[PDB]
Amino acid sequence: MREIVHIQAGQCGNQIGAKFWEVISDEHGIDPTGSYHGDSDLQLERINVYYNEATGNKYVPRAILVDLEPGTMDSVRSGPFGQIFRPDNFVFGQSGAGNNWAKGHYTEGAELVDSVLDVVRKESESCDCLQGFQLTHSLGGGTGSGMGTLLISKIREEYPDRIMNTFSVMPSPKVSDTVVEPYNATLSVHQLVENTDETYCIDNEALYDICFRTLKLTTPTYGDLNHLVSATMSGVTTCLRFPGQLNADLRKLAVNMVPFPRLHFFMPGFAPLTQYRALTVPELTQQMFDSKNMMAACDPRHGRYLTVAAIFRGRMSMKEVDEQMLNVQNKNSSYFVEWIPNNVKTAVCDIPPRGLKMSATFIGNSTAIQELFKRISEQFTAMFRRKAFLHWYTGEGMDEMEFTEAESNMNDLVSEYQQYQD
Amino acid sequence: MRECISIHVGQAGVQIGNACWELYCLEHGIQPDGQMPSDKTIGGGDDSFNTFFSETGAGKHVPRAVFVDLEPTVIDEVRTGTYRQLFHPEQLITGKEDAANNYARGHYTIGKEIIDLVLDRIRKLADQCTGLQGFLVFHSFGGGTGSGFTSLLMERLSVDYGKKSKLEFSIYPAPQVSTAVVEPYNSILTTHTTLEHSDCAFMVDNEAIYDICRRNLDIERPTYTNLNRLISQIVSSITASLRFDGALNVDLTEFQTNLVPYPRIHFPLATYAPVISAEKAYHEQLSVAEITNACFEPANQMVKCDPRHGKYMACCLLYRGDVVPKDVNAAIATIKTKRSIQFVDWCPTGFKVGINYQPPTVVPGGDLAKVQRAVCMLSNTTAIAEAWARLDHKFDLMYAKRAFVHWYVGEGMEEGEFSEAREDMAALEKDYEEVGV
Amino acid sequence: MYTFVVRDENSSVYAEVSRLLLATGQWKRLRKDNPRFNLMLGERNRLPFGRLGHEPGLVQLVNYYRGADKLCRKASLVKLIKTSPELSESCTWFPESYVIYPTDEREVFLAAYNRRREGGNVWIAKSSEASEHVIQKYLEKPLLLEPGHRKFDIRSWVLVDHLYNIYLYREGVLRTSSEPYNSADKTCHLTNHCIQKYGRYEEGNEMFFEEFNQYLMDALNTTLENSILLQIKHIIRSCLMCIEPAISTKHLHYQSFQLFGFDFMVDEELKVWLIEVNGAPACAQKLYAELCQGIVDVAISSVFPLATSIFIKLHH
Amino acid sequence: MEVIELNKCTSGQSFEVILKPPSDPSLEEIQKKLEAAEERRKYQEAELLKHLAE
Ligand SMILES: Nc1nc2c(ncn2[C@@H]2O[C@H](COP(=O)(O)OP(=O)(O)OP(=O)(O)O)[C@@H](O)[C@H]2O)c(=O)[nH]1
Ligand SMILES: Nc1ncnc2c1ncn2[C@@H]1O[C@H](COP(=O)(O)OP(=O)(O)CP(=O)(O)O)[C@@H](O)[C@H]1O
Ligand SMILES: COc1cc2c(cc1OS(N)(=O)=O)CCN(Cc1cc(Br)c(OC)c(OC)c1)C2
Ligand SMILES: Nc1nc2c(ncn2[C@@H]2O[C@H](COP(=O)(O)OP(=O)(O)O)[C@@H](O)[C@H]2O)c(=O)[nH]1
Ligand SMILES: [Ca+2]
Ligand SMILES: [Mg+2]
Ligand SMILES: [Mg+2]
Ligand SMILES: [Mg+2]
Repeated sequence: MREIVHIQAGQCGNQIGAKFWEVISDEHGIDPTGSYHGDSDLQLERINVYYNEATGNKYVPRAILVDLEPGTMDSVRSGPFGQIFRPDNFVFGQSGAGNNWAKGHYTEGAELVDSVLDVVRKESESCDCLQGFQLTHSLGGGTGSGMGTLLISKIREEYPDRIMNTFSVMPSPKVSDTVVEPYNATLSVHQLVENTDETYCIDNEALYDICFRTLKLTTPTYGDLNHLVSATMSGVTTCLRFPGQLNADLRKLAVNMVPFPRLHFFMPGFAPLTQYRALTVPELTQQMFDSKNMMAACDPRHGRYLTVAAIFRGRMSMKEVDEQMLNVQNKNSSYFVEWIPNNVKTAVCDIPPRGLKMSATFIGNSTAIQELFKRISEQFTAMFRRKAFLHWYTGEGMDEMEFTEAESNMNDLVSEYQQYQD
Repeated sequence: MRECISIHVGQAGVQIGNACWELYCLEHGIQPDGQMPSDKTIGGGDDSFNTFFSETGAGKHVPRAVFVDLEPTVIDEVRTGTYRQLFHPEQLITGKEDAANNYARGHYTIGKEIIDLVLDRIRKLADQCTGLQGFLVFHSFGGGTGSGFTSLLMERLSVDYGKKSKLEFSIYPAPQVSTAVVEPYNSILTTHTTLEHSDCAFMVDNEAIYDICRRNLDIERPTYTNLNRLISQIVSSITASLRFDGALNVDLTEFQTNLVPYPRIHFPLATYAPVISAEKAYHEQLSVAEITNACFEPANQMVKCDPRHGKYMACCLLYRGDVVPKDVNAAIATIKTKRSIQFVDWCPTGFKVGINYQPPTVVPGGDLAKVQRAVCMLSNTTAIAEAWARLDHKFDLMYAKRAFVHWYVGEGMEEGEFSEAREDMAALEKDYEEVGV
Repeated sequence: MYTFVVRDENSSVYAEVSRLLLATGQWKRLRKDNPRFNLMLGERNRLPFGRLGHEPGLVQLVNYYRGADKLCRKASLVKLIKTSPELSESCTWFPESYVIYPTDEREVFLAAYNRRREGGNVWIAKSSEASEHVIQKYLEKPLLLEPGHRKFDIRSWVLVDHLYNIYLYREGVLRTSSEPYNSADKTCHLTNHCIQKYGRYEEGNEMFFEEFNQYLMDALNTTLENSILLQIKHIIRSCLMCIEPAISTKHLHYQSFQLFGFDFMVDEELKVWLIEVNGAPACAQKLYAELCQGIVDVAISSVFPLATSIFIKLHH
Repeated sequence: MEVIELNKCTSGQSFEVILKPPSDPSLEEIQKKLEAAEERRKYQEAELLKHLAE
């Protein structure tokens, strides 16, 4: 359990994946040219987890960039760290997916998938001991949603004994591109229930609310939302990238956070929300667990936590961290399940993210996540009961029955979370 | 002269293994290069310390040990540690992919692929013995390797060395020093599979070692190094008789004869004192009576429980340092009147005592202060069943919903093994209640 | 706030303690099976002590002393007094008792009964001729309240906190009878509120302390403190200091407190006799409020603080 | 309070203090269970590959 292979598909997938590499390259002291100019050695001890080393002491990320149109991947190759990526790992087409799950999954996407698998196989074959894969994408479009899930299905067929992890962005009418987004998201969730071990649910509705109400941004942009997404992504990989007592990896994560195979959709949280006055430990814990700090638009007070994991970064008191975590558990013990003893894990890392003197990141497996699937389910049924906009999909070879199935499995998932909440 | 072989499995087993062998070399005057200037029989001998060390023609004293782990991070510390020159590469065994805190993954999936390699490395040590006693096995309950692979190794050792004794040193799981939510599952599965193959096992609860390091050593956040150097002191006093001249517990079979009347109830409770902080430039040196009295204080034992509400079956007192029998008997007579020490009516109400004149050894610059006398008590009491009930209840909470069970099934295990191992733990709990009334 | 759980719905005393704690605003009740709690109001039988004091960061307190049933079981109380050198059987305040089975003491009970039968003696048994569990001598010469020519028993409530301080409630209750004593029917022989139900002399057939102390002054020229209470305080001290090394939680990973109900018997020579020790007692209606609040003040909030006394501290 | 079996030497001594008198599976069976678990794993993997095949 050492090397991770990263993959990013579609517009959203390649934009948050780009900011992710820009952030962690900075934390490990890797410049845009792949050279190391850091001061400590903690940034080089586990660097092979995400970076390959080339002759000449250069560090090249182990990432693969995928898209059915070249618009977004051109901007990445021209960005701040565009020169850092291996040139061969750019795989893209020209037709695009038109925000249509069927095009990404069945027609346009099928032509390109084999080329992606060739690059994945090339990276995997060079791994001393491959952990698994992580994928970034949105569920409301065509490429990341439709083709992204097709890739997951194929990768599981060749590497069935490796972990599959995703960062999945949920659509919201408050930040919408097309009216068919509920269709695409319902079809992708069905796939995710079957073929991933861990999924971080990044809700665009929650990101918007945080920028508007807390950060006081009247007209938020995708750039603003991705600032929150990159902070969250850096926080939830800290324990994978730095040497610590934990020594975490993707399998131990899944083993300890997922009590039932289907219920592997996690709710992430971060604090503080982005000035020179560092926060006290009690401030971190309080903010980290507040609804205003959740990245999925669900109220944790409407459900219970199956498992929780939290990391603290900076130079702080471990005693004070323990004293504050045990405090929140024992003062909100009504929102934790009783039948999983010691289901809250805490860890500390001495390296704080750039700019902050200390921060805290939260991973939650809560039954309140059902409010998200309910939201998407109601939007789905309002259109489907009149067969509205279906011709876009029946023209790609799909039948109505396939929609009835994804909707049916989506509602089963909602009732499954309600089962374990009572 | 009869040899003993030690086996260290998983992270906990290997790290604790390093601590012990570091202390051994200090107590026997063996430098980190294997040289022993006090030994005058170069290349051989049948001395007491040769039960744990063999000798080469150049004068090196090599431990009779083997280190095993399904991943290599922890054993690489040994190969580059202060005592690297002590071991031979064939004695250290490492895999690629650990058991992911999964018993089934360590016993079935990955255990089958490496069991023969380890048995062949063990066979190489046995061949160099003329009169092998048995094995000492270190491991954890909670880890996927320490629980799953250990139980496979103990099954095979019984087959290849049917007449040899096997002792365990096991680390019982605690949330204060936690690593996985399924540690109750792995604890029950391995206790069920190892039981018929272990002659005597010493449990150490990480909650107890954690509280002692905080209370007595004034250490706010204890580390593995702190925990192990205190655990090494306990181990060194339990194995001192095998390495030094003496008459009490001079071979592995004596441990069963003096501590284990019933085969299944083979978990003696250990208690140690005094643990004094080395940060105190001076501390009153406790007497024989005082340190003996502390062996019946719950805050000093390796497994938190109330011996006042159980019955004893056997008791052994092991002293090290400036101790003479006269004082030991005075303290014993004193403790029988102050406290409640009730044996079972079918066992004698006595104590077996051993005294080693060499006082305890401490790591230079470590956390433990040098003392002039110390004692470790080994008592087989029913009160230790409290720890079985605590652990069995946590297993029942998760299993009622079948939570996490799919990770084990996916490795080839059947749900039936869960209830099978659980019913065995219910029978074990019942056997303690019959003895304790 | 502070955390407590409830595991005995039949507790009249702690039903008020759990209700008074809810009136504090600083205590909140959990589900009966939640492991993370500061205080447990646990069940009578098979309370799982072995699972207490193992939750990190939690100071856990419980309303029972493990091993305290040796004093509250009639068979084990007899054994405790006979085999305890601190009591040594020779204690002058416990009636001659013997334990039998349907080791046994059937042989030694009939031996002392022979020296007794020759002369008189009448015994009692629960769980005049011997031919017709534990057996002890029946106090054939009790103290009778006039008018009425009736017997009674005294109930005293004692509270022991985590530090093993012994607090004696200032308010007692005499559970009196209604029918004159006939040393020839068993209603005038057994003093119980349920058996009595009646209520002609006092309400509920229970006389409180201020009235009984006035009766002792006008009828006997003495006070309740000198004639009876001193002896009661001695018995309470002697019994609780005996088992202290066996149940004390002074160095244990969890802490204990427990309310006790001592039942005494007074004879016509103003001598106090201990009948039995109750581990799960009830209380009088006119005293449910004062006592239960005293518990929280001295026993609960003494470990879990917030933002004259009613007990007499029996030093030792 | 009796002491018995006092054994002295240069490294120490030992004795006993009494206060009151008193009132396996074969190699093939192992391999059998190990190979059974590997078969159940192989079965479960064949069903997934058959599911992905559809
Ligand atoms: N006292 C002590 N306990 C330890 C030590 N290392 C791990 N533990 C305990 O062991 C348990 C975890 O099992 P490990 O030994 O780390 O796991 P493993 O045997 O390596 O098996 P894997 O799951 O494959 O890693 C936890 O309960 C830890 O508290 C140690 O060095 N000293
Ligand atoms: N040796 C004795 N001499 C005089 N009276 C006795 C006696 N033994 C029992 N009694 C009477 O019997 C009554 C109840 O006896 P006992 O207390 O053993 O039953 P019990 O425990 O079920 C009710 P409680 O809980 O109030 O003690 C007492 O009120 C007492 O007056
Ligand atoms: C749900 O509980 C448990 C959770 C976990 C473990 C054990 C548990 O069980 S436990 N309490 O040890 O008994 C071990 C593996 N670990 C991985 C991890 C990844 C990340 Br990222 C983190 O950062 C947010 C983190 O937190 C700092 C931890 C999760
Ligand atoms: N948070 C975030 N969401 C995005 C971004 N770009 C697109 N989205 C969302 O993703 C969905 C559209 O999918 P998109 O990635 O554009 O389609 P694709 O290119 O076919 O994969 C809509 O719900 C958008 O709100 C982005 O940069 N950040
Ligand atoms: Ca020699
Ligand atoms: Mg788009
Ligand atoms: Mg390990
Ligand atoms: Mg009663």
